[PDB]
Amino acid sequence: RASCLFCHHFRLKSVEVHRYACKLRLLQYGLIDESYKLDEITL
Amino acid sequence: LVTEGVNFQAMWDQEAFIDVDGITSNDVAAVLKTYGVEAARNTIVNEINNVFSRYAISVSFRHLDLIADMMTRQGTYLAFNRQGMETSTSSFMKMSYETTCQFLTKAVLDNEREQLDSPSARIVVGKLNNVGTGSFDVLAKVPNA
Amino acid sequence: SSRHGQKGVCSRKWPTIDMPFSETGIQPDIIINPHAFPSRMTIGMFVESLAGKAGALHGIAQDSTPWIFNEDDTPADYFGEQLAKAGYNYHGNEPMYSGATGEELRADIYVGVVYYQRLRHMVNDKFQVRSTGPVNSLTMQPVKGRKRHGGIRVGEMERDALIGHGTSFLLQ
Amino acid sequence: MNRQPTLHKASMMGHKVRVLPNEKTLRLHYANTGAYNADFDGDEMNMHFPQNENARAEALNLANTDSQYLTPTSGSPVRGLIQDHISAGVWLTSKDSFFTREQYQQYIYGCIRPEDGHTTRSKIVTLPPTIFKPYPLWTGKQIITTVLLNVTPPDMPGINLISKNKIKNEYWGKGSLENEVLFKDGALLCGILDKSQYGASKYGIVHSLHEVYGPEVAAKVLSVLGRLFTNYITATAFTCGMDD
Amino acid sequence: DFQQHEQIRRKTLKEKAIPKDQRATTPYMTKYERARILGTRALQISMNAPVFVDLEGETDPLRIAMKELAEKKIPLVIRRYLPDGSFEDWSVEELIVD
Amino acid sequence: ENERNISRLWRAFRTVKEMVKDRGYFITQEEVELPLEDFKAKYCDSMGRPQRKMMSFQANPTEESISKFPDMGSLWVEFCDEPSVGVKTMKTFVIHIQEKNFQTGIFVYQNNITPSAMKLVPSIPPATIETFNEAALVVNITHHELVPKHIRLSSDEKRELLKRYRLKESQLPRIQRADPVALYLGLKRGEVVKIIRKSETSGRYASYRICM
Amino acid sequence: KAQGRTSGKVPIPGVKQALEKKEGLFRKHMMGKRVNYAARSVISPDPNIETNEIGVPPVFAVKLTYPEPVTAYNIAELRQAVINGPDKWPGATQIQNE
Amino acid sequence: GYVKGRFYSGIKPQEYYFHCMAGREGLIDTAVKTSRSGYLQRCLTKQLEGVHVSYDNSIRDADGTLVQFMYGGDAIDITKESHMTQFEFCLDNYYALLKKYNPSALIEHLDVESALKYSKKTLKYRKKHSKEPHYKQSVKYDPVLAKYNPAKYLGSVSENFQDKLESFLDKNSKGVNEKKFRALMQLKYMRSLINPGEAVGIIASQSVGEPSTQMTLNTFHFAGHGAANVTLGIPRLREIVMTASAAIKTPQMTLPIWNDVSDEQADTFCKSISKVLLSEVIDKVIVT
Amino acid sequence: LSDGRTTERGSFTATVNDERKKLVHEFHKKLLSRGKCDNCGMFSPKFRK
RNA sequence: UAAAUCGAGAG
DNA sequence: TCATACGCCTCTCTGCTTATCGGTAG
DNA sequence: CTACCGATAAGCAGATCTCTCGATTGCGTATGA
Ligand SMILES: [Mg+2]
Ligand SMILES: [Zn+2]
Repeated sequence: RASCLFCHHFRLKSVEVHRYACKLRLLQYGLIDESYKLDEITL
Repeated sequence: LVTEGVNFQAMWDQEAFIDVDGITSNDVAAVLKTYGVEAARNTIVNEINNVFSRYAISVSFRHLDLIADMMTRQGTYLAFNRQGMETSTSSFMKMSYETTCQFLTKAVLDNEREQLDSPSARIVVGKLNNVGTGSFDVLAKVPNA
Repeated sequence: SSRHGQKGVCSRKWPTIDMPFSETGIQPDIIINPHAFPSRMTIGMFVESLAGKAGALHGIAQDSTPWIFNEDDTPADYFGEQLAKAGYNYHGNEPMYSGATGEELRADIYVGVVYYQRLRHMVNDKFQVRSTGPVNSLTMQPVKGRKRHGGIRVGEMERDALIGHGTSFLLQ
Repeated sequence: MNRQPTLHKASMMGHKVRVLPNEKTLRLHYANTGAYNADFDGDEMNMHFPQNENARAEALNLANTDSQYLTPTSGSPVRGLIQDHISAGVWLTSKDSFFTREQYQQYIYGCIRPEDGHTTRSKIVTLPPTIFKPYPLWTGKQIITTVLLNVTPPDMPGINLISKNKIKNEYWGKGSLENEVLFKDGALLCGILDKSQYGASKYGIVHSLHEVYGPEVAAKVLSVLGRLFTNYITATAFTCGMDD
Repeated sequence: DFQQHEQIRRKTLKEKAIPKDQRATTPYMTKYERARILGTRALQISMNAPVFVDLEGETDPLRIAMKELAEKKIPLVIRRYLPDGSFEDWSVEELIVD
Repeated sequence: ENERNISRLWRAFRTVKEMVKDRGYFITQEEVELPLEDFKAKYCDSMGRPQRKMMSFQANPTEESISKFPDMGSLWVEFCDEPSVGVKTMKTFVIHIQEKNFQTGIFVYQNNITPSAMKLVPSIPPATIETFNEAALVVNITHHELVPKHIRLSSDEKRELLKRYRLKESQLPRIQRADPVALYLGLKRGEVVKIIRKSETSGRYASYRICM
Repeated sequence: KAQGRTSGKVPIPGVKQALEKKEGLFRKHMMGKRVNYAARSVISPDPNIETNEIGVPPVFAVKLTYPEPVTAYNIAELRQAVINGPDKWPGATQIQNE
Repeated sequence: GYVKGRFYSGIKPQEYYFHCMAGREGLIDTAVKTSRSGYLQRCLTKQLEGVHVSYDNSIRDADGTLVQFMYGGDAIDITKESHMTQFEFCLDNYYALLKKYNPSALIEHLDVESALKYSKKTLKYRKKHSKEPHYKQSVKYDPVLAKYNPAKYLGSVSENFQDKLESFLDKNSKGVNEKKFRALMQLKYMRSLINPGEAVGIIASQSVGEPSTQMTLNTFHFAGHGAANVTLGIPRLREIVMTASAAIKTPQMTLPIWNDVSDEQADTFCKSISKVLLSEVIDKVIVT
Repeated sequence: LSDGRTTERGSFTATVNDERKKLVHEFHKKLLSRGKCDNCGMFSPKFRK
């Protein structure tokens, strides 16, 4: 449902994609505080 | 004085007539949201004990304390149902509890691996339990050469 | 059971010698524990005991339709008059001797005759025992059913209780 | 043994086995009815037979009935005699109960059978009669005292207990002190043993015996008292009638 | 081929092993431990394990094991498991009954 | 009306001072037990207006607080005069926090605050900015009977406790980041807390939660 | 999830229906199973057992068995039980070899 | 419904009708009370089947997630908590209790002095720091249970038990001395500790659910002149535990009042704080 | 990993499971939120059931 | 010997 | 005339989830 | 002006211990005899 037919990517942005990917990868190791601190890399 | 509804901020203004240091309520979610986890645990114990005062079966507070600390083990007013159950490492016990289809789908979708800790999982696999007599191991001392 | 909703299972077949005997040589055929009455409050059985005793003594039948007696015609007194005329104790008691010691009991025993009816629910229909036998096909577990020589079920409550004891090898 | 529903822990204990070659039904003592919440309303309860020594030892020590004396719900006792033994105790421990040598010795040996190991010492020891002349006369409280003194292990002082019972003083006459139960070095000196002494009543004689001499001595005391109040109830039966 | 598999498990096993000098668990032998040790010892005797305690015509392995524990000669070693996986190794001889 | 509003503002100020002291900054019994006559003599106009501009203050760590937490920084507060929250009224505060180099920032508003600040408050690391409400601090929550004594637990003590019980930060009982207790303590996530529960069957016994 | 039924006779349960409700495989065959070596009958009271035994009728005592292993001290009692056989209590029903 | 008869002398037919009606009510309530506990029991035991006391005297789920560090703050078995407050009974049976405990064999595997000194220091600290607001109690020495293992260090007891023991030894002056009695009582507290392995979760679940089987529409139905009538029984228990309802049927709070506020100047506050609807002041309406 | 805070196998506990569920559910909900694809601009029609 | 539904039910 | 194999033939509680309509940024 | 965010209202989904006996098991139909 949340996909684009043409570009064949998620209908959300491609930078939130990597944000959530990195968040899940880091939190998988039980680094909870680091997962929330990652969002501070915004600029 | 006892009211008929919960709203802590209403009487906080009226300091003259009410000693706001002892406002205890029949609610639990409001207590958790406006007074933190520990006040919620205290009110949980109080409201599960006063239900045993009327209909007097006195019960030791150790069981009530364990119940409250399990109800608030994640900092929120959890519950002993399927809505407050998914937050567990072993899904064998959840799917044994109820909604086997619901919990199995999540368990396999994220490749959740059960480490065989809960008694129900050990029973399903068929391994010696981990509580009580099975909480340790026994070694035989042999005098070889 | 009697005609007042007093169940009871025959606990033991008491031999007649060990059975307590009375002054006249009457050994009762049924013992009902007196502690039942204070909670059940089946005073109808107590009245029926002495009414039946009087009826059997005098060779008559006493009607027991509700609302014949009243406050000033108490059935206890009314049947006690007949019992006293017959020559027994006015209160329905009766001297009794233990069948083992042979000595008279401390107080006279309340003895009478009451209408007793057997019940259909037997005991052999509740019997069950299984060591080994038939098993299920898809689970390799004992079958269900008394006639099928199947086992009893140790359900969720029994499993949880077996855990609560701290017993684990019992659970296994 | 288990009496469904197994609501709490005590509804599944481990009993020892006694093979009575007479009947076709399971035979169970009266102390377990309160714990099982069972009846004798034609109740049917299961009987599992563990098959490995692990399970045997685990049921004999952890799940055995003696160790389950106090329910973990509130610490109150859950065992004890119930219905006729209580009235038998009330009658036997009163002041009117005097026994000659015959009755005293018979009542004692009817419940302190040493061949089965009920008592420790190889010889049943008795007590001097409370009356010497015109002829020896014991008392029911003396029966209780010597029963305790024979089941209580030797090389250990008797119970020093002071308690009460449900029967008020004014129901025993004037100036009576039977409402208060008193012990002194394993000897009963005052009061009667109603429900508040054996049964599901806290701070009783059997409860104190448990806490002092372990659970096995409490179980033996309960069994011995049940046997004594049964043999005594056949000699002088308790009955109710219309006159009451 | 197999050493890398074996060495990693022994290091982990030696890691969780609490040193004898710093075991801070209950010195007494708990009821569960008594039951388990008695059962396992009785099983060993039933399987013809040697016994150094004299038997006075006794036939019950559980009673034999209880006698052994009372006289304190059980050749068994407990292994108390801490929740993380650390284990301490007490012995029955140094354990206190009740 | 005006006297009631002034009393409420006063009580909020007292709660703020007490919360700073509990967090561990140098605060005396004065400016906490400030009487009404003194408050109306000091923080009042010719008619008695709140004039909340001069109610702002700084908080510096005590020597004991520095010894316990070597990295504990400074704190700043500001009470908004306007009934709402102004976008630029928060920009000035947020730039001033970094301008004066304050490690922690506490903000208080009157009724409501524009959602943009929610998106903007966690923007300047390592500085932390928190927001509170005047009507939500009329009475302190740590003074309540059910609420136990929450005391923050140091990193060395956290390591000692974890080594003693052989635990992980995740395996401790968890306390949320939105409770009025954790916000009162200013407890950064990952720090273990210590709770002194007045247990009915054990008197005083201590339990440790972790904010995560 | 099946669609289409006007009168029918019974909606056939699926695989998910075999593991979902109380009658499902989980709560009926894994959290509790029927057991071997177990009996069930009526209980009758008996103030002649020491409040820790049970009165097993001989009809039970001829069915339930325990697999006692033979050994150097159990030989006499087990030999007597075997000689008695499955009908005379105490007795043996099966002699399981090694 | 008021009947003057007695079961010994019979009852008139109207009284018999009323008695039958009451018996019918009881018979229905028996079925309801038999039906109303299973789901609560099952859910509680399913949730708590794993949590058990570990070898550190800390109860935690089979996963490892802690629930409490101390079992109730004390870690004494409930089945053995019976006679740790009966000071008179313990003093009277001192000799038998000591012979049972055998303190002679409980020294080479025990430490007494460190725990005793720490407990004494803590006790005198709280004695100095008894009367003051709770939020001001800056703890310098945590309770002795925190560091010293109560099953390894003699004298490590709860603050309630220690306070009660000291109060008893102060009030009651008894040939045995107070020191030997205190040593035996501390040994009793050590011996009455919940063993590591207890299925404490199942114990708690059963102790909360099994008594729930004995509650139904009891005599607690009050209609004297007026009351709040909050929920109770297993409906309230299900609301509290099973559902965690944030919209409970009868939410209310307790408001303590200052001791200088009498019945007057408080009744008017109650009336002012109470809700009044528009309908409660309109006598009627005349729509033309 | 270096200081022993988490073995290479990862630490799966109740709180990390909670955070996994919260983050994943919120991330899916945000996926289902909008309708225009801000990756190529060429948005696509949704599907019904 | 199955499996499902209904009635009588027992604790 | 007419039998067995195919073809279907109206009086309870808790959540969660999504649709639609108010307000605010740009 | 118009896109984004919540705030109800309706629908969706799921809940409200063991065992023994007895009884029972569909109409419609359509072509080969
Ligand atoms: Mg029953
Ligand atoms: Zn696209």
